[PDB]
Amino acid sequence: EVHHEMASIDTGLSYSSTMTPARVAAITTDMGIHTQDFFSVFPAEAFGN
Amino acid sequence: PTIAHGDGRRPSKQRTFIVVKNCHKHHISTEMELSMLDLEILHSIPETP
Repeated sequence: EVHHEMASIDTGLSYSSTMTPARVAAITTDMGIHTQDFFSVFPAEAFGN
Repeated sequence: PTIAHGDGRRPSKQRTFIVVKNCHKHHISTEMELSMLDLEILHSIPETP
């Protein structure tokens, strides 16, 4: 087992690196018509009869 | 190769695959019908033009 420790120091006084969305390669989930089942996510509560 | 993980999520084990590749042995076969009355003058020796 070979460990390799590495230390990174920031020599700039502020931000120096930038992220951006460039192109949507995919939309993973669909924007479809689902619903959170509240009888599954709040399973303890129920009506009287 | 694999990237050595930096975090302790899982140990970054080595990876080697033992893959077996089966070959494609093909058989090609034509025919060439050749008439025996040419074979008869193949076997005979000629003397006249």
